[PDB]
Amino acid sequence: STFELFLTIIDGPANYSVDLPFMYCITYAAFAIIATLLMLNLFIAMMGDTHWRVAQERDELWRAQVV
Amino acid sequence: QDWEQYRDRVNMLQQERIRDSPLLQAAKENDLRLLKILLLNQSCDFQQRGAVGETALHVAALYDNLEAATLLMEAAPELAKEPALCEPFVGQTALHIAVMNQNLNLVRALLARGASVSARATGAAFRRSPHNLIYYGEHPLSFAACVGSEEIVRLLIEHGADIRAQDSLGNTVLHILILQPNKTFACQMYNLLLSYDEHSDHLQSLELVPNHQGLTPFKLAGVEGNTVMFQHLMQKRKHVQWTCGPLTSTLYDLTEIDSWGEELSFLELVVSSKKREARQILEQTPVKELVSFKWKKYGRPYFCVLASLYILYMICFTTCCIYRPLKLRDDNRTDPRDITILQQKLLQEAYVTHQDNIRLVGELVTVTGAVIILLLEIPDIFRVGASRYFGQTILGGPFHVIIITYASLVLLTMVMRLTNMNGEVVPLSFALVLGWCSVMYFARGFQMLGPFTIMIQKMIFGDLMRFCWLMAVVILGFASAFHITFQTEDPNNLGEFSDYPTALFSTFELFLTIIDGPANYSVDLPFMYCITYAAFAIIATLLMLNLFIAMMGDTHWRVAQERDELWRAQVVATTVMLERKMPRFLWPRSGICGYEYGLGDRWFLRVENHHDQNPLRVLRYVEAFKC
Amino acid sequence: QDWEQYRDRVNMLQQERIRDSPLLQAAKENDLRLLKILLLNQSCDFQQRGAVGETALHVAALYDNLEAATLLMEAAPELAKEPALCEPFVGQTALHIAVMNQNLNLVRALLARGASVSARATGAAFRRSPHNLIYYGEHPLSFAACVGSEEIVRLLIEHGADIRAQDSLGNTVLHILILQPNKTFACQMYNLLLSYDEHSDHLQSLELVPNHQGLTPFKLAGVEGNTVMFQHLMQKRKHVQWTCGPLTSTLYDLTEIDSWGEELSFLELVVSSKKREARQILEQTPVKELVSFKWKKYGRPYFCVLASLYILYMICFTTCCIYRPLKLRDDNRTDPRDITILQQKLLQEAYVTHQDNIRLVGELVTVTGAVIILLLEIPDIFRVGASRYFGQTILGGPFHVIIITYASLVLLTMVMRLTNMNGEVVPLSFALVLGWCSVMYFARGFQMLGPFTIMIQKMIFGDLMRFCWLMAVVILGFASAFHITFQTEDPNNLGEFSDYPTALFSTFELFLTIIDGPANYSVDLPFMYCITYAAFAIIATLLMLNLFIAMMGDTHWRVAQERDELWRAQVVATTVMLERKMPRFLWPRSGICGYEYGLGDRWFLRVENHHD
Amino acid sequence: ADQLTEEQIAEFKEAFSLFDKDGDGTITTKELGTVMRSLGQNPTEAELQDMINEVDADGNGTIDFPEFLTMMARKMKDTDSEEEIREAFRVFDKDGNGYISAAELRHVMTNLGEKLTDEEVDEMIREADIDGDGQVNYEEFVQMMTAK
Amino acid sequence: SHRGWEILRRNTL
Ligand SMILES: [Ca+2]
Ligand SMILES: [Ca+2]
Ligand SMILES: [Ca+2]
Ligand SMILES: [Ca+2]
Repeated sequence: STFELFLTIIDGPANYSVDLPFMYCITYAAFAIIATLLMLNLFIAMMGDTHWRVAQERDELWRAQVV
Repeated sequence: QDWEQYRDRVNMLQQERIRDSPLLQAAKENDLRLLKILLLNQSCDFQQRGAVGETALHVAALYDNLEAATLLMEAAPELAKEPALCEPFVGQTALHIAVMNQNLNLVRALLARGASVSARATGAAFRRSPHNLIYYGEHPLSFAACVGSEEIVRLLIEHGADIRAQDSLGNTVLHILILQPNKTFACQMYNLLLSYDEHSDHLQSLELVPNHQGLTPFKLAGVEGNTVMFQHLMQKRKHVQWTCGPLTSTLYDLTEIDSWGEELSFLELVVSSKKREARQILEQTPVKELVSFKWKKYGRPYFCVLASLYILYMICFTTCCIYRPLKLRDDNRTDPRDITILQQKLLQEAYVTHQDNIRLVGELVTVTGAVIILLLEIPDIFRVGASRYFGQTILGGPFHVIIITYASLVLLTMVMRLTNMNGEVVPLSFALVLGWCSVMYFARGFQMLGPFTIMIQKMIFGDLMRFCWLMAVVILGFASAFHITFQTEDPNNLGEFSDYPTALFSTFELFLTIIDGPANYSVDLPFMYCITYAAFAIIATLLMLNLFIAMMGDTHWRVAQERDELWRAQVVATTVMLERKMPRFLWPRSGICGYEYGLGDRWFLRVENHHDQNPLRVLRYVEAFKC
Repeated sequence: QDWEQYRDRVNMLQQERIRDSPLLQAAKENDLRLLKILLLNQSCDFQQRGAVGETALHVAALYDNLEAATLLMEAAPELAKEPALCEPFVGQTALHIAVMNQNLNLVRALLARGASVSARATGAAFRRSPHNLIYYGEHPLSFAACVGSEEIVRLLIEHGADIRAQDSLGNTVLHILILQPNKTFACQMYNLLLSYDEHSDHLQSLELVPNHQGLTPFKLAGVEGNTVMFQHLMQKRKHVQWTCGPLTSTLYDLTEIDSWGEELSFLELVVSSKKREARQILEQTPVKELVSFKWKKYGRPYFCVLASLYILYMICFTTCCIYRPLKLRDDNRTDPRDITILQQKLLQEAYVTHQDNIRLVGELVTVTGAVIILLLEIPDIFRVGASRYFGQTILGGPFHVIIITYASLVLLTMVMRLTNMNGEVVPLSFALVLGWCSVMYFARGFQMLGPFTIMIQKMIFGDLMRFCWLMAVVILGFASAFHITFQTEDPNNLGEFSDYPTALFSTFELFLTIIDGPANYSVDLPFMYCITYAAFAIIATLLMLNLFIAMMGDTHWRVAQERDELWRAQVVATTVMLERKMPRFLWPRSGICGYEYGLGDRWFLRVENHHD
Repeated sequence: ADQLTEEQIAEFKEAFSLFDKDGDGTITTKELGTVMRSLGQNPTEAELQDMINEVDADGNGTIDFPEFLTMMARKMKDTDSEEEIREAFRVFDKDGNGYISAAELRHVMTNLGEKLTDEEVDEMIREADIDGDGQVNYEEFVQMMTAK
Repeated sequence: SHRGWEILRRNTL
């Protein structure tokens, strides 16, 4: 469930009819920032950066792949 | 057998026949003492040839052989009049191959014997084709014009090469210069060939001789995008009025650009041409000021009137869809298969209210607003080519497919009514998502929304399809693996994969992180599902969905410049669409005519430019004059 | 008829009248044997002219014709004094067109006959406009100064062209050099024209003659961004003290840069100019060291005091919104239309607690903190231009719209109280999301948050609007198609499209993958919905939402350099805002004056550079 | 004619239009005095006709665009350069008018893989453009390639 | 800038 939260697949586990422990909300605000603000969007940045670096390398690698 | 494999063998069979005879071997090797000893005794029938059908004069001219040619012309001068006879080289005589290699003395020696300077070369290797590397035409004057050799060209006018002669495609010699790769030499060969033009001809001048599809040479440069030959044809159509210091006021002729009374105009053939360089004619200095004056003065408010007439029309269509004749249903839904939750059926045929008579007048607008589309889009299918029209993406492109498929579905729901068909909801909902995303056609009139809606077209074909082939592969592998592990499971507690259609749908929805990950924490899910899910969370919505933003993020700035000069070719191509569709009450003839400012009846356009008085671009040329 | 179409016909009608006469045809063709045979017998009234109103001397001067001009000046020397008469060419005489083509001998032959060197050319084709390609002014000395020809210019000072003469816009000849495209030649023509300047004049020098809107030529270079002419005007305002090896200590004059006692200062006219090149004056070597010394010494702590005064103010506003007078509701909510779930109404008028008297002193801060904004932002509307102020995005820009719309809504909820209006929740919640996103105005004082908050402005106008026009088109097509297939369905089990307003809202929420895909696996959804949904999942949240990250990812590095020198023009434009607003107890006059270090009363600034 | 510089003809064709901005047909010796006075040279009378009747071969003192190429082939006496960048100039240019242009230089960084913005490719031209017309010459392409 | 011309110099070499 922590791996699923990071990918924003499962909703944030919250039951508004009960009182969640306050230590969870402090750990969750860091997990919402480190995992699904920074890391998941740096992934799109890094893969967005190393796509045009090897966009020419991927083109003459396919011409060596049809041969 | 391919046709490239046929001509490859003939050009090798020509080499065997050259080795076959000592004559043809001595024809190409210049060994004159093996030539002279042969044709002194037993003077052969020189009708023995290669498989191309070429004489010993042809072989001695295909190679640069001055001497071996003239020895074969002395003892047999009838070799100069013979053509090649094989089906890809029909008509290539010895003058043609002598012209092609620019052998100056070999043209004179052949011209002294009366070589036919009008021999058409109708071979299958000479015609214009994507398979033949050079298209030079048929007449040997055209072979000399497209090699950039001015001495052979002056040599064929003095011996009577008819300059107005056109080949099998209709191209005169001034056409074949425009199809050349070396665009800067053919401009200078246009000045050479018009200096030999027939003075006071009965027919038109040679700058206006049409094609066998109707293309003037000035019209052919706009089709092929020969922008250098376009500016040399505009040299004879401008009249420099005055140069008041830095400014210059020229006056363009605009008769063959605008082309007022013609079916297929000049600008219609430029914006619809298959050449990618054809759009560059719409940035040259008499055309850029012309189609912008047609756009800013009439074309932009006559589009915004039309863009606001359609969004008012589509609002009237949805308002007649939201209000639609639904009655309460009586068939007690929990009795037949209580999974279903229908509770409104249709009305059979009843308009008897007051708040539905105002709906029928709105419906009737949608029927006559659909048939107008099928009256203004149906005759345009056949005059462009019925597939050139649906796929050129400059003149509408993939919006005419949408605007017709929408307008059919309003004429299809009319057949669903008036017969009390039950499935009325099916063609209406396709009509909305095609009707509203056709308002996107009117985004080309605005610089804010214009270049962006080309990018949605350039990603939904080039880039969304190369992703969605790579996800129908993937999400079939995980929807199958999700229907396996939940076939043996209880569908009442976790029903995200109750059926194989829903398993293909819930796996596609998970990939886009729309539906939450199917998990019920009060039951024990099978452990095989969690192993397949961690791979599906990594392959689909870590790697593939974020590589999509990377790839589309990469192929956006690659075609950010291509999308910008594609919209400037799109505001032109909607002007020429609108000048043709709208009646002539609207769109008066662009330009200032000359019937009152007396210089003719041609319609002129004035362009006043400010060219800089930089000295460095002049001082080099006034110093070569002074010293 | 357009006005470009009017002048296009006159310039063609001039060609018909030239073909009309043999004289004007011989005027431009130089055929002197067709000239001389004409005006020997039946000496015509040469008042016959073109439609421009131009004499035969004008046509023979519009083309480079030395000979055909002088033949028309011998038999009729009164052609040299005649102007053109049509309404776009009023006042263009034969000297003007001779100057324009740089015909050196044609200026001498016209000057030998007493041509009027002060003939104003007040035509509609000569004035400064976005439609006219060159603005050269009116006087023919100005026509010679802006062609970069020094020989014609020396020829008109010797025949008495008044150099201080200004045109209809007020521009003297030293102004029209600054508006030129060829910026490096007009610097050398400034040195030529001041060498002929009137010695010991009664009025000011020619470097200080104002405009008809008040612009000194030194002030005009800062408006038009003529950075080359700015450094040549700073040649006469620096005094090189010493050169101790590699260093050089110059001493800039700073009187016409700082401009202490003036309403519209020099730096106010530079940072507010419509020219995009106007920001480059704030990087030149006497101004870059000036506005950074105004920023680091006073401007940055007088902003951080103000940036922390406002965030303390907005905390006091929300704390007076969270605590707000709500009482329990008695109208038994399940009786009227049990869909509704209201349970707090308002208080009519009651502050009688102890923990609400401390709220009223906080409320009163928000009312007097709103009217201060409507006292410090309302007089600034009219002195910049009331639309130049709301849309220049260098001096605040789209934060003054926010800071006034916020401050009105605190003065609107005050009218919602004191009258017991029921809808108090409506202007308060617009006041928070406008009040807090106006703290974003104080991000320009920090290099970390400065250039980023320009990018949020450059995407929310240029790039979010070009996307949201292309989604109101799309999500109307799918919200309509979702309200169709669920109108016949049961709203009790799947109520995501119960109404057409909710269908437009639930389709907008699906596109942003906020709300889950509406699916109830215990019922059978209609098959037409799943076909429309697979297209909506592909067109909206595969293609369009990820093309948005691609397009905004592409137009970020295109204007990453433009956003960097736009923030450096934004820390200057908040300094000049703060030096004008704050009282003169604060901000002492920048620079070292010269009343004690005796060289004048001008306020000097020292810049010491190390040139390699 | 056999001067054999295909891209200098496209330079001379723009250069010939400078002298003949006045009028459509060719140089008329007052049309050369117009551009000489634009530089402030101020040439003497009856020295223009001498300066044109020493370039003109075929009488009729007006000089035309074929005769213009004769003189510039005689000057710029002769250069035997590496011939490889002269091949690369014609593949960087896709319209073939002998000028690289403002936009086509951005059209090759987009294809070579350089993330270069619109202003920085404009900065590439301003360094390369000696005559400052905004499009680099072939000779400007050579001077920006092998000179260093 | 001069950085862009050093790539076009490199690609022909
Ligand atoms: Ca001429
Ligand atoms: Ca001549
Ligand atoms: Ca080019
Ligand atoms: Ca150049």
